[PDB]
Amino acid sequence: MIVLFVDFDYFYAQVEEVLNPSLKGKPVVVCVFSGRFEDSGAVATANYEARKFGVKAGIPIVEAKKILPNAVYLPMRKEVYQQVSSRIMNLLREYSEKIEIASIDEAYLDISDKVRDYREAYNLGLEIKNKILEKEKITVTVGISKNKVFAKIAADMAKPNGIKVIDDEEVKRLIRELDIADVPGIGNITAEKLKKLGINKLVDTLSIEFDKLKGMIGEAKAKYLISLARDEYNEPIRTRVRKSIGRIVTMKRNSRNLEEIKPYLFRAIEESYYKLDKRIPKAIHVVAVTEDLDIVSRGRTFPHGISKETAYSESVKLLQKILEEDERKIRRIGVRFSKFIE
DNA sequence: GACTGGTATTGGG
DNA sequence: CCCAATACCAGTC
Ligand SMILES: [Ca+2]
Ligand SMILES: [Ca+2]
Ligand code: NA
Repeated sequence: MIVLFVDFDYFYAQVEEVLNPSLKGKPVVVCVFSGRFEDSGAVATANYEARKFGVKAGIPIVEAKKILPNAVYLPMRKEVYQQVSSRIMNLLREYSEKIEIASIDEAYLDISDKVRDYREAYNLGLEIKNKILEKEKITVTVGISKNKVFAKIAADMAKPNGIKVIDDEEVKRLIRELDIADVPGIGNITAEKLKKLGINKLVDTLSIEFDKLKGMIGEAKAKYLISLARDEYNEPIRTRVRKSIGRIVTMKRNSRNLEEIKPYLFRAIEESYYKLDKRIPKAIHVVAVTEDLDIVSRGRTFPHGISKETAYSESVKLLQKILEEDERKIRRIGVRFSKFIE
């Protein structure tokens, strides 16, 4: 197999530079303004300038405006970003019908049948970079390998405005030498569990008892990591079928008052039914994020489809149940639907 | 902040 | 009860 992964460079900030040539040269910081007080929220994307002056994704807007107050700070236009994103995906379709969109700024292409080797893979990568820059004035980073995981790591190594091949020999090396924390799907918490079991590199998963690994990180991760380590991972490039669909929103003020919370819950439900489109769910869970950012949820599965009306009615009973059983103020509220009708 | 997927824990016909 | 249903834990972007 030959896989080509495309990752748009510092996407949201870059798109603002397109829509406003002026931002040329300026550090640019796109934020999620949560609306709870002035500058409440976090940084979504920071361009290269902002980064070298110590600004990065996921830090508070205020903590960022300390570290460098000089930068230009903008708000999300998810919809505008989505239009650009969607168009770029359509351009990628031109190069391969076997596409997997992983997020608003990332996609895999299976080009096993569109090229013969990595020399030609690299060349097509350049065509893609040219074509996207030409149509959308957005640079991307392209990673190329024998599977999805190593294609993604290639791009991580080559960011920004890059292109990289990890060949069969570099795969073997990385299996032994790549910090396992840098493998997609492995976060700080898993890395720390892995490290205490003596597992710092992919290859290490081959010298521990499976049951111990599975017992510590669950079966899916253990198998995932082992199949990579044996150089046998080969999941097809295919857009994944969602098992749940939902929405969760931050409230402007923390609360336990149903009549304050409902508007948010009901909007979240309505937008969830727009996303559901034609799928009818049989399960609903109401999810509350408390004022200390703990996550509580209550749910119910029905023996039949749930209409939006039923969702409204049932959501309220589930929110009441949460309010009965946890005394904290609620900060975010939302819902998750699942168990769709075949 | 806003999502979803996986799974240890749990309770009801 | 013990397995489908929970209500968490976790990673990503
Ligand atoms: Ca990305
Ligand atoms: Ca990116
Ligand atoms: Na990681």
